Amino acid sequence: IYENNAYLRDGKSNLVSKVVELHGETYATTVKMGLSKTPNTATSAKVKIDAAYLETYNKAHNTDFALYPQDLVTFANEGILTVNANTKSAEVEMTIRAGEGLQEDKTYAIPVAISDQSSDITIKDEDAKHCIYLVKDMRNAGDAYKGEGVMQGYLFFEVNDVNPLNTLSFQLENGKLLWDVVVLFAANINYDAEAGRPRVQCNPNVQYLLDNNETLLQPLRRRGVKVLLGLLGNHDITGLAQLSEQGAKDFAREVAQYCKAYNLDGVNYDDEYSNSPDLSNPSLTNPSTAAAARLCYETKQAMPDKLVTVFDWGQMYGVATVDGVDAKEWIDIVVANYGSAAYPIGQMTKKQCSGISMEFNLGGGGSLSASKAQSMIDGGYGWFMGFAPSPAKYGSVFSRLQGGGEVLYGSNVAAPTIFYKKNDPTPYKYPDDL
Repeated sequence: IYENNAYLRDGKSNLVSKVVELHGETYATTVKMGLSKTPNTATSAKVKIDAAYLETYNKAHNTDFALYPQDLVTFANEGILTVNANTKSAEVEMTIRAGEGLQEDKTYAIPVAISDQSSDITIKDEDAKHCIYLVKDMRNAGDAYKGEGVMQGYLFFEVNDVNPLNTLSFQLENGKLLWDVVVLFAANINYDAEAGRPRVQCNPNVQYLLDNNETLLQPLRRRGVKVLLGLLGNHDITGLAQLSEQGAKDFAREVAQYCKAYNLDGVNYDDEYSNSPDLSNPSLTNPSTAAAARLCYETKQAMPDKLVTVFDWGQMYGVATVDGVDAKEWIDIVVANYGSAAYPIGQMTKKQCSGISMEFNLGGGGSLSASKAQSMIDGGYGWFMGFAPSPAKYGSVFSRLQGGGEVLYGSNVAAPTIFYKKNDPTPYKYPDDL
């Protein structure tokens, strides 16, 4: 009864690891110490930046984040945590100021530690002792940023056929880009017989985009769009919901390597098209939501600064804890089947969920109308999803985007004037050049 365990997390998000995107000169939050038992009148603690922990953290995650300039990070009240006995917690305000001279497209780290805690508090390990902020300066990349807390767009391109530069065809009347996140659908998981293990396998269209990311993908990222690699099953014994713990660790490492090598922003996992596993292979296991959750968790551990997202399909979603860590920490966005809204699990919120999914090629899932936009706002949803737009179908696609933008952003989606052909960086005139 006397063991009062403490741990640290970001107070606004309740995450122990929080990615912060700076769109202005300051970002304000709290650091919160949570307690497992009611404190007494003498309970006390402070927080401090723990620069030495960054080496330990980078080693644990095989990352290379630089330390955010400590002069830009300030705590109220000398970092002393104000204890709230009634809520088993203690908090202090922290402000992150945007700085000059720090390198573009680079994630910096603020490791924060509990310090000088009273002896009635137990800190089990170095994980509980710390939380971490992963900071990216986005001040120049605001075209996709439509405001703090607005609903955001999540778009899949079938890159076998359609150039993802067509993201730029979708703007509000004020020029803001509609689609905050785009997915290159899809690289595959497949069995490598010579290696006896699953691997990422890219068809020539996916591979061409990755090889040419500087001309066909990075222009999107310059304007604030997050570009994710889609992963999908592909008709062999391997699958995203049937890797063993070891297989998931190995596959997560490969996914993170792809996102680093090609300067991408994360992954979408879609459990479809796999066949039954060979249960004799140590990299595989019985297909299950538990195996899918393991892969998501291990992927987040390998790229904590990047998005781990799932299509709620097959066995990809539903288990809410891995190794004692809640899904809030390792599912950033979940999108659901056409005609449904996604739902949160664990301690996730609806801000991590799609409120609509629109199949732009086949027609299902409804429209982002004014009424639907307001319904999703009322429900607290964070995302609207679209799948497989193409210039040849822009008439239908944009008809399904009428009205919603005024509700979500105060600016309706504009008629398209530009489109891109497959593998071609040239902006063509829509519709004249079709």
